[PDB]
Amino acid sequence: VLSAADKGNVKAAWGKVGGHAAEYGAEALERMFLSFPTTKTYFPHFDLSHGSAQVKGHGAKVAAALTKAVEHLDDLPGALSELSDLHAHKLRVDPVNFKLLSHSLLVTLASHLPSDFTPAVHASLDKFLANVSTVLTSKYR
Amino acid sequence: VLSAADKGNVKAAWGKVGGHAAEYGAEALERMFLSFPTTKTYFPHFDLSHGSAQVKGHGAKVAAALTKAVEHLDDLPGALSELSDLHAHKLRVDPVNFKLLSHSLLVTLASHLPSDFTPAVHASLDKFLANVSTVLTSKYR
Amino acid sequence: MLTAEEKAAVTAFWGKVKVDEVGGEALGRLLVVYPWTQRFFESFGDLSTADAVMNNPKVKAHGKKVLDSFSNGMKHLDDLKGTFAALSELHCDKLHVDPENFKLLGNVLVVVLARNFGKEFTPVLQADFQKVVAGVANALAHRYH
Amino acid sequence: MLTAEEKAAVTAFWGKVKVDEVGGEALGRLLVVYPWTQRFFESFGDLSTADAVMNNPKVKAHGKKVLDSFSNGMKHLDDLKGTFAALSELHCDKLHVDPENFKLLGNVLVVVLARNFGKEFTPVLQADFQKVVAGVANALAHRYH
Ligand code: HEM
Ligand code: HEM
Ligand code: HEM
Ligand code: HEM
Repeated sequence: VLSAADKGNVKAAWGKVGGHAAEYGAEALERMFLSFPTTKTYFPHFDLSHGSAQVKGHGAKVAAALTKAVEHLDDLPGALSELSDLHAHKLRVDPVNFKLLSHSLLVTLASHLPSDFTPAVHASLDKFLANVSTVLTSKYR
Repeated sequence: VLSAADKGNVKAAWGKVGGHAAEYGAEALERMFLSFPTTKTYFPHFDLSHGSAQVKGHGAKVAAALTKAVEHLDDLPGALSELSDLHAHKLRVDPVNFKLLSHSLLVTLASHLPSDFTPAVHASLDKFLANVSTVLTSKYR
Repeated sequence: MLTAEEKAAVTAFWGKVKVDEVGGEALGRLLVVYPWTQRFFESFGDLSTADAVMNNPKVKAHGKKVLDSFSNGMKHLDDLKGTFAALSELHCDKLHVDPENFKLLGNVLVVVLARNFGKEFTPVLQADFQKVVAGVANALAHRYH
Repeated sequence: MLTAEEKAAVTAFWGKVKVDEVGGEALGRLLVVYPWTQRFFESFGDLSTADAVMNNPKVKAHGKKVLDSFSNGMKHLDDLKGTFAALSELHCDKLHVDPENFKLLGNVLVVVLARNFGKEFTPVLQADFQKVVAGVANALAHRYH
């Protein structure tokens, strides 16, 4: 559960992300696939080569969803309903993979925003991604 | 996140528990201490010998907080705010220990309610306990 | 592992288990309680409701093979690693099962033994079985760690 | 562990690392991001705020020893199990730290490296370091599993 401070922290960080959300989305996926190659098994139809345009388009979609989540921190289950349907009912993604992606995203954000990525922002973003991951892996409709 | 089916399963199951909640609370803690003896280091001031009155008394309080929880499934963070303060701010309990007690409780319920402890009820209860655990391990005020 | 005391206790308890039934129930409960585990069995057919999973004939058949694998483990408690070496390779190299899932199945099995045996599944025996299933889970996870 | 080209890239990156700064930072963020970890360091003084934790002199000094320990690991990548055996027993038998926490600190360290090096901590480099920290985590977990 996010504090008021957590939600303020998440917004402030995503505000610093700004127009680069798509790029960071792409890089987080790239790092996930490279560091944790068993994740690539959910993407057998993807071109997963280095710099693949397909990964970049998918990273943009992943970042737009998170941008959506940040505007609805008080009702993630309502905002993410359709994505839970996809990741929990259809794809049946093991939760461990959400931890791998969440970590890849913290790595990406920390590398690009060294002055904003304070320890408290890091703490808040980790809780936020865990919360998102819980929604996306839960069957609740 | 719980579905409406999960919530009816949780309330129906804990209704079946009824006046045995205290007893089952104590037996969950006993099974936890016995099976996972590192959890005992959270309670160095207790007498933890077999059938300790202190453990039985502590089991009743744990069961009573779950009863409260069952009555507030749509707002666990509000309902359990004081217990979160104790478990996340004061005691600093590692989340692993919540998984151990949650499991001990499932083992306890399964053995006393073999007919009511169906795969569906088992699933809902597990979700419910995971959500309680998340509340009690999160610092959110 | 266990003392000779704990081995005989666990052995004698295990003799009461209806190996088939318990296997089916445990595998079924894993798929119902931790539903992402269904992805590994998507060839098994209908897994859309709890009833469908439990009554799925392939789940029941496979649950029996899982439990027979455990009963063999019960005979080799001092060398769980070697006993499970081929299954460790299979679940890692071909199946890509995350090892956290081994612990979940071991716990679900424990819950199933409790359900089926009630008070006979004593706190003491449950504790010793937690050692067995953590042992089997560690042996299956050998080819990553 | 790693190919010879990998150890080479990893060693050469590691020579860039300010162990004082990075170890203080990593231990600090462990206690801030995963606040229950503070329980194990309760004698260290005030850890009630993020600034308190990161300014805490004992946290800095201990984080530096953690990284020296890791630096030592970096020299023995084919024998992390033996290298970390004594620490494995210490964290298990004396400190009772759940082994999940070993992976969390390893990940926090990777995040700190990225924060401190930006572009230079490339995805290929980070992937190799993931293999290192997972190997250290597993070595430290050996006296349970
Ligand atoms: C932060 C958590 C995640 C978020 C926000 C997220 C978001 C998304 C979005 C927005 C889509 C596109 C849906 C569409 O096309 O409209 C998608 C699809 C998908 N996601 Fe995720 N995702 C997350 C985690 C994961 C993880 C951990 C995996 C597995 C490793 C995964 C596997 C997939 C797959 C396989 C697809 C379908 C891709 C395709 O066929 O086009 N997702 N996700
Ligand atoms: C669903 C999970 C849990 C619930 C509902 C729960 C509930 C409670 C309750 C109601 C109290 C007493 C509050 C009072 O003083 O009146 C308490 C205290 C406490 N709990 Fe928990 N708890 C849970 C998990 C855990 C776990 C996993 C541990 C550690 C292994 C733990 C350790 C403690 C300790 C050390 C106390 C203080 C005992 C004392 O001196 O009185 N709790 N908890
Ligand atoms: C104690 C833990 C486990 C044991 C003892 C076990 C045992 C076995 C055995 C004996 C087989 C038969 C392989 C053969 O005859 O070729 C098998 C196959 C398999 N296992 Fe497990 N398993 C365990 C955990 C898991 C878990 C947790 C998962 C996934 C969540 C899993 C997924 C699979 C799959 C997908 C197969 C092949 C099924 C098929 O024929 O399509 N296993 N396992
Ligand atoms: C990458 C994993 C880790 C490494 C390499 C590591 C390394 C070390 C080292 C070198 C020491 C000093 C040993 C000595 O000189 O006697 C130590 C002590 C200690 N470690 Fe760790 N550690 C790790 C993970 C953790 C985690 C995750 C925790 C707790 C969450 C932890 C808790 C402690 C504590 C409480 C001490 C004693 C500190 C004191 O004197 O107060 N360690 N560790």
